[PDB]
Amino acid sequence: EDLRLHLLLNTSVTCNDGSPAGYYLKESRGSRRWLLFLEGGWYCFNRENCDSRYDTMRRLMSSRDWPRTRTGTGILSSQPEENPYWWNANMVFIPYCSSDVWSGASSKSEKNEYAFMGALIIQEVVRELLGRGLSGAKVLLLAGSSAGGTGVLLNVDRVAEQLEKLGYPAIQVRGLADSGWFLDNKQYRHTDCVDTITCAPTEAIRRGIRYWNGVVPERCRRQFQEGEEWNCFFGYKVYPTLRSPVFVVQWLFDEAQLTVDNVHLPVQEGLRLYIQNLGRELRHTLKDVPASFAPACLSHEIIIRSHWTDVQVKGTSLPRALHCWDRSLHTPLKGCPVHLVDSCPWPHCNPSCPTG
Ligand SMILES: *[C@@H]1O[C@H](CO)[C@@H](O)[C@H](O)[C@H]1NC(C)=O
Ligand SMILES: C=CC(=O)N1CCc2ccccc21
Repeated sequence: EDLRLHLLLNTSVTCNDGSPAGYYLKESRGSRRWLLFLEGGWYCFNRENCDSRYDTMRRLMSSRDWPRTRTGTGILSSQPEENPYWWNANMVFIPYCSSDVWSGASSKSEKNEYAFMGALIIQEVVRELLGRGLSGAKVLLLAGSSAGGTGVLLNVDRVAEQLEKLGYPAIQVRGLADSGWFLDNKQYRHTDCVDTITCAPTEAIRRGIRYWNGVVPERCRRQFQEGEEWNCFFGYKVYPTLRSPVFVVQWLFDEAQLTVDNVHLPVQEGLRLYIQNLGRELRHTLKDVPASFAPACLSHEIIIRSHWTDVQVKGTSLPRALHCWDRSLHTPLKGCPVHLVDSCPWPHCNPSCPTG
């Protein structure tokens, strides 16, 4: 139980219900590497569905019941056996308690039952960590899984700008977005947005942005303009606008993508074609992403799983690819690839896929 909880000293930066947000920290004296990981867990976008989430997913809306410690797993593990990549780094786990894909900047108030402060939580965590050793960092890797991976895309450049403005231009800010690269594609079976389950991701995010006072990266906002900021929650649209180096990890047949597409797994021709087209579209969107790891598996999330080391693309594991990425950020490297996208067209055509 190696990461210790710290509730934010600025108690105006809150989870959904107004309880203080916070972070779990395990310091590594002498390491100048800092890993800040954003937890995922869907989102909520109106009073009704946020109230339901508060009943049965309350740890994602409140810190009242958080434990004092958490065990670092996967990329957050301090054991080289489990984490060949960054086992000696300073480790930070930032719980997702804002239900806003890390985009919100609204407090609970007279007019707001809930606070959606995801973007401000990240900024406040960074601020308070500077006094705890982050001021001496050489690399700050902002990582995250699922909604936390999308949160990396939405926030990495803002962290970079924050540190620049605070007078720390020597900290190299980078992003690692795991399972947060979604497509705004056609559902396999269609449903107009009449309730939570029928509301497709583009519509729910459109509503959420207004409900959360959600913010997106500035260059992306300037491209899509007012009322169209939802586009910036989709990796293939926001990524080209980002200045910080971002490594993208994405299963080609992500289970959350399939869920929002209304796919539930003998597969007949229509569904077969749909699934193959999804993998091909995902592969297409990553063709010009130089640092990426995209295995042909039906799964969801990878970086904080204890067996994250098992999967390989073209014989290279994700910890190796991330190490090669580090070396590239010191022309391609002999035997140390950073762009690893499967080309086989069906889930589990890669033998190293998670077994489930
Ligand atoms: C606390 O956080 C809020 C929201 O980000 C900010 O407006 C305020 O300046 C912060 N106060 C302090 C003392 O850091
Ligand atoms: C796993 C759920 C999730 O996090 N989803 C689903 C679709 C989407 C679009 C943008 C950002 C996040 C998400």
